[PDB]
Amino acid sequence: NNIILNLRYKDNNLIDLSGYGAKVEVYDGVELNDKNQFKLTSSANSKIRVTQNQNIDFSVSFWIRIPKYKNDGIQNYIHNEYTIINCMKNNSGWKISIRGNRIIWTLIDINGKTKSVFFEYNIREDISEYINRWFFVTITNNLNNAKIYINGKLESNTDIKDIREVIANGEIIFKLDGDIDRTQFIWMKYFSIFNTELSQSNIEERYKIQSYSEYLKDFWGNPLMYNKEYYMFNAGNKNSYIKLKKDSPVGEILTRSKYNQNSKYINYRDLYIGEKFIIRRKSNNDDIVRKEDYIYLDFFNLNQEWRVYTYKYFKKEEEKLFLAPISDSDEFYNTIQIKEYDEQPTYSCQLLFKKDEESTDEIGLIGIHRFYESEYKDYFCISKWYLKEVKRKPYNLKLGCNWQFIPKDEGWTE
Amino acid sequence: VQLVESGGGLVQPGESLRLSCGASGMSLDYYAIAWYRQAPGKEREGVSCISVSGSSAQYLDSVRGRFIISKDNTKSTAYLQMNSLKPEDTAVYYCAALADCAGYASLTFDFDSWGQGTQVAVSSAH
Repeated sequence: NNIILNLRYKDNNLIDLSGYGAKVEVYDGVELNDKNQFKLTSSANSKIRVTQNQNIDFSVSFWIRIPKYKNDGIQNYIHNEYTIINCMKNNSGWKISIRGNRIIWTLIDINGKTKSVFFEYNIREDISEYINRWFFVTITNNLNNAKIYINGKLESNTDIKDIREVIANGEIIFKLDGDIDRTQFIWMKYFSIFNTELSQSNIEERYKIQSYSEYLKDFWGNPLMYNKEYYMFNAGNKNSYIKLKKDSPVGEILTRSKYNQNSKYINYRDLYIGEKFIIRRKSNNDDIVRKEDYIYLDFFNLNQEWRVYTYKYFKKEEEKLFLAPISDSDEFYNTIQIKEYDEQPTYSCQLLFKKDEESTDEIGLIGIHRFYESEYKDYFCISKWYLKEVKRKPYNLKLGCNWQFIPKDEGWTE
Repeated sequence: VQLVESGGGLVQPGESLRLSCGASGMSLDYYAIAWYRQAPGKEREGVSCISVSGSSAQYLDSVRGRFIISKDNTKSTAYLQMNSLKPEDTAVYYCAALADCAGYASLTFDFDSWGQGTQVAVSSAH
Protein backbone atom coordinates (compact mmCIF):
# COMPACT_ATOMS: atom_id res chain seq x y z
CA ASN A 1 0.00 0.00 0.00
CA ASN A 2 2.21 2.78 -1.44
CA ILE A 3 5.16 0.66 -0.29
CA ILE A 4 8.16 0.44 -2.62
CA LEU A 5 10.62 -1.21 -0.26
CA ASN A 6 9.86 -3.69 2.54
CA LEU A 7 12.98 -5.19 4.15
CA ARG A 8 12.11 -8.29 6.15
CA TYR A 9 13.89 -11.30 7.62
CA LYS A 10 13.60 -14.57 5.68
CA ASP A 11 15.87 -17.65 5.70
CA ASN A 12 18.66 -15.97 7.73
CA ASN A 13 18.64 -13.03 5.32
CA LEU A 14 17.03 -9.69 4.43
CA ILE A 15 14.61 -9.61 1.54
CA ASP A 16 12.46 -7.01 -0.24
CA LEU A 17 8.86 -8.10 0.32
CA SER A 18 7.45 -5.09 -1.52
CA GLY A 19 6.89 -7.09 -4.69
CA TYR A 20 9.42 -5.07 -6.64
CA GLY A 21 12.30 -7.34 -5.66
CA ALA A 22 15.10 -4.90 -4.97
CA LYS A 23 18.30 -6.88 -4.50
CA VAL A 24 19.58 -6.98 -0.94
CA GLU A 25 23.20 -7.72 -0.04
CA VAL A 26 23.78 -8.61 3.59
CA TYR A 27 27.48 -8.76 4.35
CA ASP A 28 29.07 -10.92 7.04
CA GLY A 29 29.42 -8.19 9.68
CA VAL A 30 25.67 -7.57 9.95
CA GLU A 31 24.13 -9.55 12.80
CA LEU A 32 20.62 -10.82 12.03
CA ASN A 33 17.88 -12.45 14.07
CA ASP A 34 14.42 -13.88 13.42
CA LYS A 35 12.89 -10.94 15.31
CA ASN A 36 13.70 -8.89 12.17
CA GLN A 37 16.45 -7.01 13.99
CA PHE A 38 19.75 -6.18 12.35
CA LYS A 39 22.84 -4.58 13.84
CA LEU A 40 25.31 -2.26 12.17
CA THR A 41 28.72 -2.33 13.83
CA SER A 42 32.01 -0.48 13.40
CA SER A 43 33.43 -3.28 11.24
CA ALA A 44 34.16 -2.68 7.57
CA ASN A 45 32.00 -5.69 6.67
CA SER A 46 28.99 -4.50 8.71
CA LYS A 47 26.98 -3.25 5.75
CA ILE A 48 23.82 -3.75 3.70
CA ARG A 49 23.56 -2.77 0.07
CA VAL A 50 20.20 -2.67 -1.65
CA THR A 51 19.72 -1.75 -5.30
CA GLN A 52 16.31 -0.30 -6.15
CA ASN A 53 14.66 -1.26 -9.40
CA GLN A 54 14.64 1.78 -11.68
CA ASN A 55 11.13 1.26 -13.08
CA ILE A 56 9.66 2.56 -9.81
CA ASP A 57 6.48 12.63 -2.22
CA PHE A 58 7.99 9.77 -0.25
CA SER A 59 8.38 8.38 3.28
CA VAL A 60 10.87 6.25 5.21
CA SER A 61 9.95 4.26 8.32
CA PHE A 62 11.96 1.99 10.60
CA TRP A 63 12.48 1.06 14.26
CA ILE A 64 15.82 1.89 15.85
CA ARG A 65 17.72 1.17 19.06
CA ILE A 66 20.59 3.54 19.82
CA PRO A 67 23.04 2.61 22.61
CA LYS A 68 23.73 4.92 25.54
CA TYR A 69 26.69 7.31 25.43
CA LYS A 70 29.76 6.08 27.30
CA ASN A 71 30.42 8.11 30.46
CA ASP A 72 33.95 8.53 29.06
CA GLY A 73 33.28 9.58 25.48
CA ILE A 74 30.66 12.31 25.80
CA GLN A 75 32.60 14.85 23.76
CA ASN A 76 32.83 12.45 20.77
CA TYR A 77 29.14 11.63 21.28
CA ILE A 78 28.04 15.27 21.08
CA HIS A 79 30.24 16.31 18.14
CA ASN A 80 31.01 13.30 15.90
CA GLU A 81 28.18 12.93 13.39
CA TYR A 82 28.05 9.59 11.63
CA THR A 83 26.00 8.17 8.76
CA ILE A 84 23.92 5.03 9.24
CA ILE A 85 21.94 5.00 5.98
CA ASN A 86 22.93 6.75 2.76
CA CYS A 87 21.22 6.98 -0.61
CA MET A 88 23.27 8.89 -3.18
CA LYS A 89 23.21 9.02 -6.98
CA ASN A 90 25.03 11.70 -8.98
CA ASN A 91 25.70 13.50 -5.69
CA SER A 92 21.97 13.65 -4.95
CA GLY A 93 19.62 11.85 -2.59
CA TRP A 94 18.95 11.39 1.11
CA LYS A 95 20.69 10.21 4.24
CA ILE A 96 19.85 9.34 7.83
CA SER A 97 22.52 9.83 10.45
CA ILE A 98 23.25 10.28 14.11
CA ARG A 99 25.26 12.69 16.21
CA GLY A 100 24.82 11.68 19.80
CA ASN A 101 21.21 11.98 20.95
CA ARG A 102 20.23 13.48 17.63
CA ILE A 103 18.91 11.45 14.69
CA ILE A 104 18.94 13.61 11.56
CA TRP A 105 17.36 13.43 8.11
CA THR A 106 19.01 15.37 5.29
CA LEU A 107 18.06 16.05 1.69
CA ILE A 108 20.34 17.30 -1.09
CA ASP A 109 18.94 18.23 -4.48
CA ILE A 110 20.53 18.24 -7.94
CA ASN A 111 22.40 21.48 -7.26
CA GLY A 112 23.79 20.38 -3.90
CA LYS A 113 21.55 22.50 -1.69
CA THR A 114 20.77 21.02 1.74
CA LYS A 115 17.99 20.98 4.29
CA SER A 116 17.66 18.81 7.41
CA VAL A 117 15.21 17.76 10.08
CA PHE A 118 16.10 16.20 13.39
CA PHE A 119 14.75 14.52 16.46
CA GLU A 120 16.80 15.01 19.61
CA TYR A 121 15.97 13.16 22.81
CA ASN A 122 16.89 14.27 26.28
CA ILE A 123 20.12 12.99 27.78
CA ARG A 124 19.54 14.27 31.31
CA GLU A 125 16.34 12.36 32.24
CA ASP A 126 16.37 10.12 35.31
CA ILE A 127 14.64 7.49 33.18
CA SER A 128 14.60 7.97 29.43
CA GLU A 129 12.06 6.48 27.03
CA TYR A 130 14.46 6.58 24.10
CA ILE A 131 18.03 5.77 25.13
CA ASN A 132 18.95 2.22 24.11
CA ARG A 133 15.26 1.35 23.68
CA TRP A 134 13.41 0.41 20.52
CA PHE A 135 11.40 3.30 19.14
CA PHE A 136 9.60 3.93 15.89
CA VAL A 137 10.74 6.54 13.41
CA THR A 138 8.81 7.80 10.41
CA ILE A 139 10.04 10.43 8.01
CA THR A 140 7.76 11.99 5.42
CA ASN A 141 8.58 14.34 2.55
CA ASN A 142 6.41 16.32 0.14
CA LEU A 143 6.65 19.50 -1.94
CA ASN A 144 7.06 21.86 1.02
CA ASN A 145 7.80 19.92 4.23
CA ALA A 146 9.96 17.27 5.83
CA LYS A 147 8.38 15.84 8.98
CA ILE A 148 9.69 13.39 11.55
CA TYR A 149 7.40 11.21 13.61
CA ILE A 150 8.43 9.31 16.71
CA ASN A 151 6.13 6.53 17.95
CA GLY A 152 3.31 7.84 15.78
CA LYS A 153 3.50 11.44 16.97
CA LEU A 154 4.80 14.48 15.02
CA GLU A 155 8.04 15.90 16.46
CA SER A 156 9.59 18.13 13.78
CA ASN A 157 8.44 19.90 10.63
CA THR A 158 11.02 21.79 8.58
CA ASP A 159 10.08 23.81 5.50
CA ILE A 160 11.82 22.88 2.24
CA LYS A 161 10.25 24.97 -0.55
CA ASP A 162 13.88 25.81 -1.36
CA ILE A 163 14.75 22.14 -1.80
CA ARG A 164 13.32 20.80 -5.05
CA GLU A 165 13.82 17.59 -7.07
CA VAL A 166 16.05 14.99 -5.41
CA ILE A 167 17.18 11.59 -6.75
CA ALA A 168 16.19 8.38 -4.94
CA ASN A 169 17.25 5.91 -7.64
CA GLY A 170 20.68 5.33 -6.13
CA GLU A 171 21.84 2.34 -4.13
CA ILE A 172 20.89 2.43 -0.43
CA ILE A 173 23.84 1.68 1.86
CA PHE A 174 23.35 0.67 5.49
CA LYS A 175 26.70 1.33 7.09
CA LEU A 176 28.10 3.30 9.99
CA ASP A 177 30.24 5.99 8.37
CA GLY A 178 31.98 8.80 10.23
CA ASP A 179 34.53 9.26 12.98
CA ILE A 180 32.89 6.62 15.14
CA ASP A 181 34.27 4.87 18.19
CA ARG A 182 35.16 1.19 17.82
CA THR A 183 32.29 0.13 20.07
CA GLN A 184 29.65 2.11 18.16
CA PHE A 185 26.73 0.17 16.76
CA ILE A 186 23.06 0.63 15.92
CA TRP A 187 20.13 -1.78 15.90
CA MET A 188 17.45 -1.47 13.24
CA LYS A 189 14.20 -3.28 12.41
CA TYR A 190 11.39 -3.07 9.81
CA PHE A 191 12.97 -0.62 7.35
CA SER A 192 10.46 0.54 4.73
CA ILE A 193 10.01 3.13 2.00
CA PHE A 194 6.81 4.61 0.58
CA ASN A 195 6.06 6.52 -2.63
CA THR A 196 3.65 8.79 -0.76
CA GLU A 197 3.64 11.22 2.15
CA LEU A 198 2.16 9.16 4.97
CA SER A 199 -0.50 10.83 7.15
CA GLN A 200 -0.29 11.06 10.92
CA SER A 201 -3.15 8.56 10.93
CA ASN A 202 -1.35 5.98 8.75
CA ILE A 203 1.86 6.34 10.78
CA GLU A 204 0.09 5.91 14.14
CA GLU A 205 -1.71 2.82 12.83
CA ARG A 206 1.61 1.35 11.62
CA TYR A 207 3.10 2.05 15.05
CA LYS A 208 0.38 0.05 16.80
CA ILE A 209 0.51 -2.78 14.23
CA GLN A 210 4.31 -3.19 14.46
CA SER A 211 4.23 -2.98 18.28
CA TYR A 212 1.78 -5.84 18.76
CA SER A 213 3.11 -9.19 19.89
CA GLU A 214 1.80 -12.24 21.72
CA TYR A 215 4.73 -11.90 24.07
CA LEU A 216 5.74 -9.29 26.63
CA LYS A 217 8.81 -7.11 26.11
CA ASP A 218 11.66 -6.12 28.35
CA PHE A 219 12.56 -2.57 29.39
CA TRP A 220 14.65 -2.26 26.20
CA GLY A 221 11.85 -3.39 23.88
CA ASN A 222 13.14 -6.90 23.17
CA PRO A 223 11.07 -10.00 23.83
CA LEU A 224 10.74 -10.93 27.51
CA MET A 225 12.50 -14.26 28.27
CA TYR A 226 12.39 -17.13 30.70
CA ASN A 227 15.58 -18.12 32.53
CA LYS A 228 17.22 -14.73 32.11
CA GLU A 229 18.43 -12.31 34.78
CA TYR A 230 16.42 -9.10 35.10
CA TYR A 231 16.47 -6.06 37.37
CA MET A 232 13.05 -4.63 38.01
CA PHE A 233 11.65 -1.23 37.08
CA ASN A 234 8.35 0.19 38.35
CA ALA A 235 6.70 2.79 36.11
CA GLY A 236 4.71 4.30 38.99
CA ASN A 237 7.90 4.70 41.04
CA LYS A 238 10.61 5.25 38.45
CA ASN A 239 13.52 6.05 40.81
CA SER A 240 12.74 3.16 43.17
CA TYR A 241 13.99 -0.44 43.23
CA ILE A 242 13.46 -3.61 45.23
CA LYS A 243 15.91 -5.04 47.72
CA LEU A 244 15.57 -7.94 50.11
CA LYS A 245 15.46 -6.38 53.56
CA LYS A 246 18.33 -7.56 55.79
CA ASP A 247 16.99 -10.18 58.24
CA SER A 248 13.36 -9.99 57.05
CA PRO A 249 11.51 -12.02 54.35
CA VAL A 250 10.30 -8.87 52.58
CA GLY A 251 11.43 -6.57 49.77
CA GLU A 252 12.04 -2.99 50.85
CA ILE A 253 11.96 -0.17 48.32
CA LEU A 254 14.99 2.06 47.94
CA THR A 255 15.98 5.06 45.85
CA ARG A 256 18.18 4.59 42.77
CA SER A 257 21.69 5.96 42.81
CA LYS A 258 22.36 8.47 40.02
CA TYR A 259 25.26 9.36 37.72
CA ASN A 260 27.88 10.77 40.11
CA GLN A 261 30.52 12.46 37.97
CA ASN A 262 31.24 15.84 36.39
CA SER A 263 29.22 16.41 33.23
CA LYS A 264 27.11 19.49 32.48
CA TYR A 265 25.51 17.59 29.61
CA ILE A 266 24.21 14.29 31.02
CA ASN A 267 22.24 12.67 33.84
CA TYR A 268 20.57 9.31 34.50
CA ARG A 269 19.48 6.98 37.30
CA ASP A 270 21.24 3.63 37.71
CA LEU A 271 19.35 0.67 36.24
CA TYR A 272 21.49 -2.30 37.18
CA ILE A 273 20.49 -2.42 40.83
CA GLY A 274 18.22 -4.14 43.29
CA GLU A 275 17.73 -7.88 43.36
CA LYS A 276 18.51 -9.94 40.27
CA PHE A 277 15.15 -11.47 39.38
CA ILE A 278 14.44 -14.34 37.02
CA ILE A 279 11.25 -15.70 35.51
CA ARG A 280 10.56 -19.43 35.46
CA ARG A 281 7.84 -21.18 33.50
CA LYS A 282 5.22 -23.17 35.31
CA SER A 283 5.00 -26.05 32.86
CA ASN A 284 1.89 -27.63 31.34
CA ASN A 285 8.99 -24.65 23.77
CA ASP A 286 11.02 -21.51 23.19
CA ASP A 287 12.07 -19.30 26.14
CA ILE A 288 9.77 -16.39 25.25
CA VAL A 289 7.31 -15.17 27.92
CA ARG A 290 3.81 -14.84 26.49
CA LYS A 291 0.75 -12.94 27.75
CA GLU A 292 -1.42 -15.02 30.12
CA ASP A 293 1.48 -17.39 30.88
CA TYR A 294 1.71 -18.75 34.41
CA ILE A 295 5.14 -18.06 35.88
CA TYR A 296 7.25 -18.13 39.01
CA LEU A 297 9.02 -14.90 39.88
CA ASP A 298 12.36 -15.66 41.50
CA PHE A 299 15.51 -13.84 42.48
CA PHE A 300 19.01 -14.69 43.55
CA ASN A 301 19.96 -14.43 47.16
CA LEU A 302 23.67 -15.21 47.16
CA ASN A 303 23.91 -18.68 45.59
CA GLN A 304 20.25 -19.54 46.19
CA GLU A 305 17.31 -19.02 43.93
CA TRP A 306 14.54 -17.63 46.16
CA ARG A 307 10.93 -16.96 45.19
CA VAL A 308 8.24 -14.25 45.45
CA TYR A 309 5.17 -15.34 47.42
CA THR A 310 1.91 -13.89 48.75
CA TYR A 311 -0.01 -15.01 51.90
CA LYS A 312 -3.22 -16.80 50.94
CA TYR A 313 -5.29 -15.13 53.67
CA PHE A 314 -4.50 -11.49 54.45
CA LYS A 315 -6.89 -8.87 55.81
CA LYS A 316 -6.29 -5.50 54.11
CA GLU A 317 -6.31 -4.15 50.56
CA GLU A 318 -2.51 -4.49 50.53
CA GLU A 319 0.01 -6.99 51.98
CA LYS A 320 3.83 -7.19 51.80
CA LEU A 321 5.00 -9.92 49.45
CA PHE A 322 6.84 -12.83 51.07
CA LEU A 323 10.37 -13.56 49.82
CA ALA A 324 11.74 -17.02 50.64
CA PRO A 325 13.45 -20.22 49.35
CA ILE A 326 11.60 -22.37 46.80
CA SER A 327 9.23 -24.75 48.59
CA ASP A 328 5.66 -25.95 48.75
CA SER A 329 3.59 -24.22 51.41
CA ASP A 330 -0.21 -24.28 51.53
CA GLU A 331 -0.06 -21.05 53.53
CA PHE A 332 1.27 -19.16 50.50
CA TYR A 333 0.55 -18.64 46.81
CA ASN A 334 3.46 -18.85 44.38
CA THR A 335 1.87 -18.86 40.95
CA ILE A 336 1.82 -15.62 38.99
CA GLN A 337 0.04 -14.89 35.75
CA ILE A 338 1.71 -12.22 33.68
CA LYS A 339 -0.63 -9.77 32.01
CA GLU A 340 -0.95 -6.92 29.60
CA TYR A 341 -3.92 -4.72 30.47
CA ASP A 342 -2.70 -1.88 28.27
CA GLU A 343 -4.39 -1.64 24.85
CA GLN A 344 -1.71 0.80 23.67
CA PRO A 345 1.98 -0.07 23.05
CA THR A 346 3.99 -0.33 26.24
CA TYR A 347 6.97 -2.25 27.59
CA SER A 348 5.22 -2.39 30.96
CA CYS A 349 3.55 -5.59 32.08
CA GLN A 350 1.47 -6.53 35.11
CA LEU A 351 1.67 -9.40 37.57
CA LEU A 352 -1.48 -11.13 38.82
CA PHE A 353 -1.69 -13.63 41.67
CA LYS A 354 -4.40 -16.29 41.30
CA LYS A 355 -5.57 -19.24 43.45
CA ASP A 356 -5.24 -21.72 40.62
CA GLU A 357 -5.05 -21.59 36.81
CA GLU A 358 -8.68 -22.71 36.44
CA SER A 359 -10.16 -20.40 39.08
CA THR A 360 -11.49 -17.01 38.03
CA ASP A 361 -10.66 -15.83 41.55
CA GLU A 362 -8.20 -12.94 41.68
CA ILE A 363 -6.09 -12.10 44.74
CA GLY A 364 -4.38 -8.94 43.50
CA LEU A 365 -1.61 -7.36 41.46
CA ILE A 366 2.03 -6.77 42.39
CA GLY A 367 2.88 -3.13 43.10
CA ILE A 368 4.48 -0.87 45.69
CA HIS A 369 2.82 0.42 48.81
CA ARG A 370 3.49 2.51 51.90
CA PHE A 371 3.24 0.62 55.21
CA TYR A 372 3.43 1.88 58.80
CA GLU A 373 5.98 0.56 61.32
CA SER A 374 5.41 0.90 65.09
CA GLU A 375 7.38 5.19 60.62
CA TYR A 376 6.34 4.93 56.99
CA LYS A 377 8.20 2.85 54.39
CA ASP A 378 7.53 1.45 50.92
CA TYR A 379 7.46 -2.31 50.42
CA PHE A 380 7.20 -4.68 47.48
CA CYS A 381 3.51 -5.63 47.69
CA ILE A 382 0.27 -7.17 46.52
CA SER A 383 -2.86 -4.98 46.33
CA LYS A 384 -6.51 -5.83 45.63
CA TRP A 385 -7.08 -2.19 44.65
CA TYR A 386 -5.23 -2.58 41.33
CA LEU A 387 -7.86 -5.17 40.25
CA LYS A 388 -10.49 -2.53 39.37
CA GLU A 389 -8.08 0.22 38.32
CA VAL A 390 -6.51 -1.70 35.41
CA LYS A 391 -10.00 -2.15 33.96
CA ARG A 392 -10.33 1.64 33.50
CA LYS A 393 -9.97 3.15 30.00
CA PRO A 394 -7.69 4.65 28.91
CA TYR A 395 -5.15 2.40 30.64
CA ASN A 396 -3.16 4.14 33.32
CA LEU A 397 0.56 3.91 32.50
CA LYS A 398 1.52 5.49 35.80
CA LEU A 399 0.05 2.76 38.03
CA GLY A 400 2.46 1.15 40.48
CA CYS A 401 1.41 -2.28 39.18
CA ASN A 402 3.27 -1.56 35.92
CA TRP A 403 6.64 -3.33 35.94
CA GLN A 404 9.45 -3.62 33.43
CA PHE A 405 12.35 -6.05 33.35
CA ILE A 406 15.85 -4.77 32.73
CA PRO A 407 18.50 -7.29 31.68
CA LYS A 408 22.16 -6.34 31.34
CA ASP A 409 22.59 -4.92 27.81
CA GLU A 410 25.64 -3.79 25.88
CA GLY A 411 23.88 -0.60 24.80
CA TRP A 412 23.72 0.55 28.44
CA THR A 413 26.77 0.90 30.67
CA GLU A 414 26.85 2.67 34.02
CA VAL B 1 19.84 -20.82 55.20
CA GLN B 2 23.29 -21.65 53.91
CA LEU B 3 24.52 -23.58 50.87
CA VAL B 4 28.18 -24.57 51.40
CA GLU B 5 30.87 -26.37 49.37
CA SER B 6 33.40 -28.88 50.68
CA GLY B 7 35.49 -31.88 49.66
CA GLY B 8 38.14 -30.06 47.62
CA GLY B 9 41.79 -31.13 47.72
CA LEU B 10 45.18 -31.55 46.15
CA VAL B 11 45.76 -34.54 43.90
CA GLN B 12 47.71 -35.98 41.05
CA PRO B 13 46.49 -36.34 37.50
CA GLY B 14 44.26 -39.39 37.15
CA GLU B 15 43.12 -39.33 40.77
CA SER B 16 39.65 -38.73 42.19
CA LEU B 17 37.91 -36.20 44.41
CA ARG B 18 34.31 -35.77 45.61
CA LEU B 19 32.80 -32.31 46.19
CA SER B 20 29.66 -31.95 48.26
CA CYS B 21 27.13 -29.09 48.24
CA GLY B 22 25.33 -29.04 51.58
CA ALA B 23 22.08 -27.18 52.12
CA SER B 24 21.18 -25.97 55.57
CA GLY B 25 17.87 -24.40 56.60
CA MET B 26 16.15 -25.60 53.44
CA SER B 27 15.61 -28.75 51.38
CA LEU B 28 16.80 -29.63 47.89
CA ASP B 29 13.56 -31.44 47.03
CA TYR B 30 12.61 -28.43 44.91
CA TYR B 31 16.07 -27.36 43.80
CA ALA B 32 18.29 -27.96 40.78
CA ILE B 33 21.95 -27.84 41.71
CA ALA B 34 24.68 -26.20 39.65
CA TRP B 35 28.47 -26.25 39.99
CA TYR B 36 30.80 -23.52 38.76
CA ARG B 37 34.56 -23.25 38.85
CA GLN B 38 36.93 -20.30 38.69
CA ALA B 39 40.68 -20.41 38.18
CA PRO B 40 42.78 -17.30 38.80
CA GLY B 41 42.20 -15.14 37.03
CA LYS B 42 40.45 -16.87 34.13
CA GLU B 43 36.79 -16.57 33.24
CA ARG B 44 34.47 -18.38 35.62
CA GLU B 45 32.54 -21.23 33.95
CA GLY B 46 29.51 -23.45 34.47
CA VAL B 47 30.65 -26.99 35.20
CA SER B 48 27.53 -29.09 35.70
CA CYS B 49 23.88 -28.89 36.65
CA ILE B 50 21.44 -31.51 37.84
CA SER B 51 17.67 -31.21 37.60
CA VAL B 52 15.18 -30.98 40.46
CA SER B 53 14.13 -34.59 39.74
CA GLY B 54 17.78 -35.59 39.42
CA SER B 55 17.16 -37.57 36.22
CA SER B 56 18.85 -35.02 33.94
CA ALA B 57 22.41 -33.67 34.02
CA GLN B 58 24.39 -31.17 31.98
CA TYR B 59 28.15 -30.94 31.66
CA LEU B 60 30.81 -28.59 30.42
CA ASP B 61 32.15 -30.38 27.36
CA SER B 62 35.65 -30.66 28.83
CA VAL B 63 34.48 -32.59 31.91
CA ARG B 64 31.89 -34.92 30.44
CA GLY B 65 32.74 -38.57 31.13
CA ARG B 66 35.09 -37.58 33.94
CA PHE B 67 32.74 -35.76 36.30
CA ILE B 68 29.51 -37.08 37.80
CA ILE B 69 26.92 -34.79 39.41
CA SER B 70 24.28 -36.29 41.70
CA LYS B 71 21.76 -35.15 44.31
CA ASP B 72 20.67 -36.84 47.57
CA ASN B 73 17.47 -35.18 48.83
CA THR B 74 17.40 -37.17 52.07
CA LYS B 75 20.74 -35.66 53.09
CA SER B 76 20.04 -32.24 51.51
CA THR B 77 23.46 -32.43 49.80
CA ALA B 78 24.50 -32.75 46.17
CA TYR B 79 27.77 -34.06 44.82
CA LEU B 80 30.31 -33.48 42.10
CA GLN B 81 32.25 -36.75 41.67
CA MET B 82 35.49 -35.77 39.88
CA ASN B 83 37.36 -38.67 38.24
CA SER B 84 40.44 -38.72 36.00
CA LEU B 85 41.42 -35.27 37.26
CA LYS B 86 43.59 -33.09 34.99
CA PRO B 87 45.65 -29.95 35.69
CA GLU B 88 43.09 -27.87 33.75
CA ASP B 89 40.54 -28.76 36.44
CA THR B 90 42.45 -26.70 39.01
CA ALA B 91 39.95 -24.14 40.31
CA VAL B 92 37.82 -22.93 43.16
CA TYR B 93 34.49 -24.72 42.86
CA TYR B 94 31.24 -23.03 43.86
CA CYS B 95 27.66 -24.35 43.94
CA ALA B 96 24.22 -22.76 43.58
CA ALA B 97 20.67 -23.98 44.17
CA LEU B 98 18.40 -23.17 41.22
CA ALA B 99 14.77 -23.63 40.19
CA ASP B 100 15.91 -25.10 36.96
CA CYS B 101 19.01 -25.94 34.97
CA ALA B 102 17.94 -23.81 32.01
CA GLY B 103 20.28 -20.86 31.60
CA TYR B 104 22.49 -21.98 34.52
CA ALA B 105 25.83 -21.45 32.79
CA SER B 106 25.33 -17.75 32.12
CA LEU B 107 24.13 -16.72 35.60
CA THR B 108 26.27 -13.97 37.14
CA PHE B 109 26.77 -15.01 40.78
CA ASP B 110 29.42 -12.81 42.38
CA PHE B 111 31.28 -15.80 43.93
CA ASP B 112 34.56 -13.83 44.08
CA SER B 113 33.13 -11.33 46.53
CA TRP B 114 30.87 -13.46 48.76
CA GLY B 115 31.54 -17.03 47.65
CA GLN B 116 33.03 -19.62 49.93
CA GLY B 117 33.71 -22.48 47.56
CA THR B 118 36.13 -25.38 47.81
CA GLN B 119 39.62 -25.49 46.33
CA VAL B 120 40.69 -28.17 43.84
CA ALA B 121 44.25 -28.48 42.57
CA VAL B 122 45.82 -31.10 40.34
CA SER B 123 49.62 -31.35 39.92
CA SER B 124 51.94 -34.28 39.21
CA ALA B 125 55.07 -35.01 41.23
CA HIS B 126 57.07 -35.38 38.00
